[PDB]
Amino acid sequence: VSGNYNYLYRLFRKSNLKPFERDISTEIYQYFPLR
Amino acid sequence: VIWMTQSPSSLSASVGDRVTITCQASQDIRFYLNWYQQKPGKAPKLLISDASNMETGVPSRFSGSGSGTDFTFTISSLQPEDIATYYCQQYDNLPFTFGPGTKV
Amino acid sequence: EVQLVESGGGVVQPGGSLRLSCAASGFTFNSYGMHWVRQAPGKGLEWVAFIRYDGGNKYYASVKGRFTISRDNSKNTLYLQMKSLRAEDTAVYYCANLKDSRYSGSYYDYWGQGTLVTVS
Repeated sequence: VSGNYNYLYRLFRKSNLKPFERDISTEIYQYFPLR
Repeated sequence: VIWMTQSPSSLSASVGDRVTITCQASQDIRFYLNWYQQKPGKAPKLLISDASNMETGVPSRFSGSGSGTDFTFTISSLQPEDIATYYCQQYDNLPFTFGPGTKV
Repeated sequence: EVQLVESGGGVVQPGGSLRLSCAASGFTFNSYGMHWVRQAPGKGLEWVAFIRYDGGNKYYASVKGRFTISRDNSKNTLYLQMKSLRAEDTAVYYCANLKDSRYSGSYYDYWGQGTLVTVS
């Protein structure tokens, strides 16, 4: 009800992922990458 | 592209003083940071690798630590031989980048 | 002893081109990746390019599309071909082997002396 903020997704990155790649970086996007 | 910054850009200290230089990454780099020291007219010399590991031959007065975005370089006691420009460099991903450089 | 020797510097005109080279000796050049780094008077260290040990994958910085990196492992020589040079490219160019636990794997850090390139 108050909102579940535990789940996050990446919005910003300098490139696209390769198959089964994982990125948990906090790079500032030219922005905080996760929302 | 990861952006690197350092603070202060320049500091004034005497022999025997404790010196600290802060390096900050626009992106999380865990422990993949190198510290270099450059004297005028010379190529950069590596002092610290992987954030906190000292290179062989580097005096014990040098140290450093940190992880993620906030890293620290320290000289426990400044010597007359420690006057140089200090740079931090990230190698978490390509392209590799160097910070602005701090003048001691 | 380990040496890296840059050459091929000099003065060129804007829009022109210049090929730099770095002769390596004293170490297993053909097992390591190599970097180019430049430093202009009054500025800090700027990373330019990287090439893998087999001369296969190449990476570029501000220079992508103009500069080409290559190597010849039979001569232990690293090359940088710079086309369409601008006034902003005036710098001392170094070849280096940067300590890197993630990509090149180099456990040792080596630098050359640098060669000056002026564009005007």
